[PDB]
Amino acid sequence: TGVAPPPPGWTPPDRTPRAITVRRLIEAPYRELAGVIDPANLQLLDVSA
Amino acid sequence: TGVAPPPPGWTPPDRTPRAITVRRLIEAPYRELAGVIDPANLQLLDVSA
Repeated sequence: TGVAPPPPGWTPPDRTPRAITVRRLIEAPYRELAGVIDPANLQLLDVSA
Repeated sequence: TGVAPPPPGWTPPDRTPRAITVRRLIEAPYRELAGVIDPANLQLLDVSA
């Protein structure tokens, strides 16, 4: 025959999870602990926490 | 007639909740309270808790 069938099917999504390339680790300063931890528990926190 | 109709219908699931036969009550030791209660509130807990 002359005609040919082209690819178009469903084109499944390519989820295939990849590893994260951009990232970072940090230490939480007192600013967040002040606003996310209640005073009663915060005051008992030692300086080395 | 000669042939007879057999039971098969839908066979509904028998959920019909039953009472629990095996069970127990216990007192939580300090091990779990240490890991589930923050130090600030834990330190204020009396010995009789």
